[PDB]
Amino acid sequence: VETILEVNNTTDATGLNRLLIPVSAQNKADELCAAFMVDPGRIGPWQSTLVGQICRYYTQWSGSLKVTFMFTGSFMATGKMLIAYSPPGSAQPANR
Amino acid sequence: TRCVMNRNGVLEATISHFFSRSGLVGVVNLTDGGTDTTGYAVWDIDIMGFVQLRRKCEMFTYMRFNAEFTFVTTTENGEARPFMLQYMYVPPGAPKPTGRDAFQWQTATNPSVFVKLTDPPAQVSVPFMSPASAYQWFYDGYPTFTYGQCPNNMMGTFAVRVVSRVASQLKLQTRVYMKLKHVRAWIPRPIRSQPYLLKNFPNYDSSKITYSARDRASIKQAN
Amino acid sequence: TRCVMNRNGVLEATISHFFSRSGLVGVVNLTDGGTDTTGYAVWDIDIMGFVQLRRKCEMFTYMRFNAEFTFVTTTENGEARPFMLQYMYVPPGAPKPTGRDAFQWQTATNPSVFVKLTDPPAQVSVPFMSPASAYQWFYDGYPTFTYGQCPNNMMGTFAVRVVSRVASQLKLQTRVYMKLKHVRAWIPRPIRSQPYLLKNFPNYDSSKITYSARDRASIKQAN
Amino acid sequence: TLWYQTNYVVPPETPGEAYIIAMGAAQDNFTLKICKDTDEVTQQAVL
Amino acid sequence: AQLTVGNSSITTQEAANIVLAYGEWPEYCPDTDATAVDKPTRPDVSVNRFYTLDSKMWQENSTGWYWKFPDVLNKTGVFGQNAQFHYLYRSGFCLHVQCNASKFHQGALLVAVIPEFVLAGRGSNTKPNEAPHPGFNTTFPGTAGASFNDPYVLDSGVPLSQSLIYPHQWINLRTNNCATIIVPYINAVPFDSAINHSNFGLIVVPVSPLKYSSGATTAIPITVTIAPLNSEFGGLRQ
Amino acid sequence: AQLTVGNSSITTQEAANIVLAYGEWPEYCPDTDATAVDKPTRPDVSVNRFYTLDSKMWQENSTGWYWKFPDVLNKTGVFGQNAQFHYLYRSGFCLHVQCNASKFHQGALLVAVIPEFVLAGRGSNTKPNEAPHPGFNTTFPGTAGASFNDPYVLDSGVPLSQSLIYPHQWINLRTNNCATIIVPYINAVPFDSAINHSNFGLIVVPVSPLKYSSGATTAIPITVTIAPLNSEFGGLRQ
Repeated sequence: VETILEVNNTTDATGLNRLLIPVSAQNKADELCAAFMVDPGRIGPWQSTLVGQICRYYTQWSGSLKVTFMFTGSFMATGKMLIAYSPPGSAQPANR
Repeated sequence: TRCVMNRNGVLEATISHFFSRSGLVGVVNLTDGGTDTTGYAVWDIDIMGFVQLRRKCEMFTYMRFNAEFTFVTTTENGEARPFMLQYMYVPPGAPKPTGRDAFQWQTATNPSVFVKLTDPPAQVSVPFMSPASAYQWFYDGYPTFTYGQCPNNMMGTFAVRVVSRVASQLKLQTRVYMKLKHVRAWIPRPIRSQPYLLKNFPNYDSSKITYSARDRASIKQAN
Repeated sequence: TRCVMNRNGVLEATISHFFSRSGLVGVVNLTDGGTDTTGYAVWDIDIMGFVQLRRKCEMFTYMRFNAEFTFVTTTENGEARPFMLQYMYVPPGAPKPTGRDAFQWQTATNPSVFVKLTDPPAQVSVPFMSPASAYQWFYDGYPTFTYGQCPNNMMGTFAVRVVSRVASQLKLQTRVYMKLKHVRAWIPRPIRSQPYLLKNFPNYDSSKITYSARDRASIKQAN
Repeated sequence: TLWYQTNYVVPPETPGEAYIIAMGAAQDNFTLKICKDTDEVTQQAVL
Repeated sequence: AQLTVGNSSITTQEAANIVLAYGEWPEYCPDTDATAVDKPTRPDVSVNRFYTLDSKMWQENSTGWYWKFPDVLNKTGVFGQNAQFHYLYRSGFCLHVQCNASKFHQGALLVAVIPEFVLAGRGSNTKPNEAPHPGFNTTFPGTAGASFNDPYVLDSGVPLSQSLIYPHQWINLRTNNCATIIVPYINAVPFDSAINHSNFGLIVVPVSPLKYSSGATTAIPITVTIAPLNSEFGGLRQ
Repeated sequence: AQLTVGNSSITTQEAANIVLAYGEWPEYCPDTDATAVDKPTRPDVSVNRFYTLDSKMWQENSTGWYWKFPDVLNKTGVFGQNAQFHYLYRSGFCLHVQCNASKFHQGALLVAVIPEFVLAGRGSNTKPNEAPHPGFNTTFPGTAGASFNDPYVLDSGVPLSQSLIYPHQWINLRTNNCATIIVPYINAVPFDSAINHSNFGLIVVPVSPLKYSSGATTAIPITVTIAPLNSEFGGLRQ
């Protein structure tokens, strides 16, 4: 079941803002907006997720996951985001 | 990197196996002396006592199962001596024992089991005792024809003593362990993240609000 | 308001289950010493001793069942020590033991059972021992060829001792617990409301006549 | 990772600052094994 | 389009993109001993009409709102009349939640139903005689419906992020301005009190705060419409 | 909709309003003596993925942009690895050009493919030893792609107005924000060098300059996606 990730984990966000990825035109193109790891039973923005919670209740899990994203701006606005997955054993990409 | 590729079986994921593996919920102490103690002990049957399965029980709303209680004992010292105890279960809506030698212990409808202490611990099987079709861990709404106390979650209680008229100078610590048979849940609930404050009511500190996910430096740096 | 709507099953309402759940009727004390005690104890088998099932037994007239007795013991202190006892049942019309080492204990037709005290309590099964087709809790009419004593309700008696020629300085309190198998009742009787005065005779105080229903203010005010 | 392939194109008269929600779940092929209790609950008991 | 039931008529878009709570339709109570001894009344003529509560004003700093059923209907029309004069109650519900916003507003709301929704007693003070329970006005807000104080915890000690196992739906001001849920009777006993026990409770929370330009409307109107289903009453008390 | 190939996935509108350059689909190389003596490799598994170059910022004074194939891919992933390590090359291409703009922007862009696109040596100075040819950086811009200087002449001595005999397409910010071309292998010899000869070159030129209001985005993002087709390599040099 699709729950929400606490992807904005920081010390500066206090409430719901911890769950919202900001996006602005004041950022430039060809730059990194946000990123995270895919590790449910780890200390990160999955502990708010039922998958991570339930993984904490077990040792070994395996399988395939589904990550979705949802946008909320204007109807008239428009952009293009790259959603890139990099499998483990690697480093997060430097550039686009 | 031991990256496993093999699909493992799904039998541990069942609620049945998620509420198995009998553990403890209650520990009581029983000292017997003269007119400076009780010589007996009473313990109301409870679930949400130890907060490891309270989290696993609020993960749903409505549950139905049978209980399997096991009473193990020993002296606070550790030794096991040949004395005969008496455990008695009390169903709801029945008076609880007020004294060691009071009359409730001699009650028939109240079931009881007599063992030696050098006897292996005792086992019992409680069935589903609610009037309702299921237990409700949440009953928003007053029970009046002080708030939210479920009218039917009392399984009953237990009472422990030794069988003697002498004040056997004895100090025991009894541990119970509970197994759940034929669980059936309903209506999953999200897992609570905030530490508790008191029993039976899901209050929370609106100041030291803990966050489920810990804090890192930025959002552009994973690790 | 937890107003239940679900018809519950009818199995607890049976007389069978209404006389199940073995409870106690008799407690005896047995101290062994020199020439200042008995060293043994005798207890006549009785039903109407403890007034909780006397009410449930007078609820009918004629009954027939088999008995399941269990003898549990301990010291007045509480400790359980390795001594070998002897329980013996005595059928009606047979002489009762008068002394510790008297000859009745060595009797064959008298059945007996030998256990250790560190042994789990003993169990026995008495069958229906009346000459008549059933027991009569009421026998208006003299038994002569002082009043109302039923000629056949004596199941027999019991005798308890330890097996030794030494005066084992020991003080026990033995509890019995009785279960009823294959009950069959007849002719229901209304339940008695007045407290008793003495056994085996349904007398009553004609001055402090208690009322079954307590007293309120008026008849035009329910509550 | 989430990158700006382009800039946030915006018409006149709109704040041009939006938010993205990130959701996650497991597929059917998922499987679990040996159970262990959790650590996030620092309380032993309550009463 | 248009939906007309009883005497009420409300327009919406054409949609079969509607959620069934836990995948079962509502239904009348089957044979129990109550169903055997007496016939609890089955009103289906007029109590079934799309009631339209007072609009709500979502703003830039709004926390969210919630209600309690059937407590929201305990004093509303003939249904309320049946509710406070029958101690046995059962029903299902059709919740059609609309928002009316322009294409220049942004913000995301979450619609969700919660069974046995329990509010939390905030103000931590571990004390038997203090026991700062929420008062009668809060836990039973009634018709208007109260607001939240700590949404990230749902004012219940439960994190919101995991609140989607509940029958939910997204309201995004871009894609759709309306949504609809259908929920059957959710209780561990077929009937109960309609007045001193709520079976479940609706919540609406802004998960993405409203934002707009200079010269726009500062308050989005969000409305909720409700229509019972297959209801049943029992035990007329005076 | 969505188009997924290899590991890449890019969404667009539903469309069969797509141009086939000169009305022929791409295709592998038929029987030649090279096809007879050895089998040039036919990669179709991973080199075929929708590569997404860096976005471009169209402004009020922008001249236009262009690229060179396959030079734009000479250092890009496994395809680049095959390109600088096989002196024989052949392929077709699927060029999907998108612009992301609001309905309040105006401006018209032209998409066109040009075979044997030759850039001009400006700075007229008729002299054998001067010969102001364009330098290596310009004629082979590489991945980023350069801009124009004199669009009305295409920086090639050729008028733009007659540039529609080329396989073209209009991008008007009103009607559609995307377009797509398919171009087969265009060369007078079946194989060639992938590194020191471009077969053709894409151009994008603002034929109607961007214009907007106070408070709008000042730079339209235009992206280009590219996917090879039926490619073939030969002669692995180290």
